[PDB]
Amino acid sequence: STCTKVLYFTDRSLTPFMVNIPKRLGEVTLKDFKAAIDREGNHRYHFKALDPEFGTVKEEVFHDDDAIPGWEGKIVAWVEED
Amino acid sequence: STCTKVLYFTDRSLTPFMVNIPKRLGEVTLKDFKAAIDREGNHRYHFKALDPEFGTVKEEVFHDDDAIPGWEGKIVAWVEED
Amino acid sequence: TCTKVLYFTDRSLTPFMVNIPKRLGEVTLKDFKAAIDREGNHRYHFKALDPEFGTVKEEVFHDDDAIPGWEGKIVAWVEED
Amino acid sequence: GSSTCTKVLYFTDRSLTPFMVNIPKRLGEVTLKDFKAAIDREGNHRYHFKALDPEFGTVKEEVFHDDDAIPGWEGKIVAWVEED
Amino acid sequence: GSSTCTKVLYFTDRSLTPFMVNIPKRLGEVTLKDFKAAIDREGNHRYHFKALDPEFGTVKEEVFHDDDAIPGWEGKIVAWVEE
Amino acid sequence: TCTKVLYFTDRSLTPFMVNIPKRLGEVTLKDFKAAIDREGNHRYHFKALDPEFGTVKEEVFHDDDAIPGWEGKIVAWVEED
Amino acid sequence: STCTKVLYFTDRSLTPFMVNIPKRLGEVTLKDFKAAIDREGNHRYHFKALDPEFGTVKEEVFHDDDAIPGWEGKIVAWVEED
Repeated sequence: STCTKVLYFTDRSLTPFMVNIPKRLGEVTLKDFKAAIDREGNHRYHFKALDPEFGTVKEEVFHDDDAIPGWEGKIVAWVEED
Repeated sequence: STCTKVLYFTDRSLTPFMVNIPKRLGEVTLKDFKAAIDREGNHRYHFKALDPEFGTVKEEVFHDDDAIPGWEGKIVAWVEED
Repeated sequence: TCTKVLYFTDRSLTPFMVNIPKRLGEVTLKDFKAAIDREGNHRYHFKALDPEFGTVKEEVFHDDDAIPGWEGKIVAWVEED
Repeated sequence: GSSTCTKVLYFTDRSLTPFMVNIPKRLGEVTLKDFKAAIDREGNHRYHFKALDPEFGTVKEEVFHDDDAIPGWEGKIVAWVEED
Repeated sequence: GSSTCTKVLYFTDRSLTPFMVNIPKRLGEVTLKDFKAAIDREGNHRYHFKALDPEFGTVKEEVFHDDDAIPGWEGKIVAWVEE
Repeated sequence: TCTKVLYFTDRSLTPFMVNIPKRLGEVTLKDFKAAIDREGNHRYHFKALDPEFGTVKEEVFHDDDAIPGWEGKIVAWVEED
Repeated sequence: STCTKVLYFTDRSLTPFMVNIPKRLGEVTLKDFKAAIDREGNHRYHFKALDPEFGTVKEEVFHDDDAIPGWEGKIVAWVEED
């Protein structure tokens, strides 16, 4: 529980990918994520998140310094080429 | 041109493959495609297609007599074990 | 008893197969690295069956991390970088 | 590089070691026939080349016609030769 | 033609042209020891063989145990002998 | 209707050449052995053009086996096992 | 140093040959090599080389002027009749 399980989808494959990031769920920022998958160019990023009021939601994050929202102690993401 | 540029992904590499088929975009069928890269093993086939309504879509093709949908004069495909 | 390993490289197009003495649960990345004997700064991916998510290509980095199996065998991709 | 010739690195199912040759023509000039002629292939084969596709990025492109020009990757030609 | 012997083709770093020998045993019968004994290895090498895998297809399988049966490809044995 | 034989030996850096009255397809290992008339234990290799893999140094040991030719001739290497 | 150890294989013997060339590793050219083993001589020449890009590789050289790549202080070569 010192690390975070990351599952992400790419339009480059129909089978998802899974990596583990050193930092803990609350600690992980977009930059950490970007660095984690060694993305080729620049893209759009979405994350399965549990919004308190409106419920489950696919949240997009931009600034590398923003923390990634988790879903059940893990991070679920979609990577769109953009 | 008297040829269509084909880019396809396989589970056997994260780097895509590229071949050129003598037929033109509208002319190319699934059989042409199969013959082009896949005479032996049976797979599921998906193609990046521009749907005039809902935007980009990954269309699966079925009929051997059916035509392969193009995306920007090219064919982009995913080949899966199934 | 031992583990059947099938891996792909940017150097063959045709996969490689080796057998590691340790059993599926026992095999760590270091065991794998040592097994393939290539001098490299590589990335490693493995076909894995995650309880919650199902089929997935998992990347591993610690040498002391145990390699996930798929059907009592290990299926891997070795990238350059 | 560069300009008189082209560095060619190819893999064969016949060797676990890659091979390296240098072709007189420059990167843009080299055709498949030039390549074929270069490595004394004894039989029909399939040929793949590491190429940088503007849009879709890195890719292993197969070439068929002896006249078509071989795509380069960082000034070198990187190829795979299959017994097919 | 003949089927109680096995055609063996192997590559070495010692020649850019492959070698060919015939082993008295049949494809299923041939073990690594049989192979070693055959091409008269001088000591220690790594051995790879072109093999047809069930789900995985054509694959270069490495074998270690003398008593292991060498996998065939198209009724012959195709091998690489590394240092 | 005979066969030109060129062979190399570890006791001469100059190859040897003999002619065997049999024709290419007819010549066996025994014919070859007899031809060189050297009583001893040896390994024999022959330049051959295999229909499948092409140019190759094939080893033979069944005396009753036909020697593979290379362009209407026989090219051989003689060692000591 | 003062001279380079050369080991070469021929279709003339299943046994390799060894000669020593006066020049040093970096200095030795193909012409030097040809001259060294009484290049009849116009054949194909290959050399075990340590390429920093792709590691161990059998490099072919064919102009008399080009300098022979070494492998661990020595030269390892294959001479084919071509």
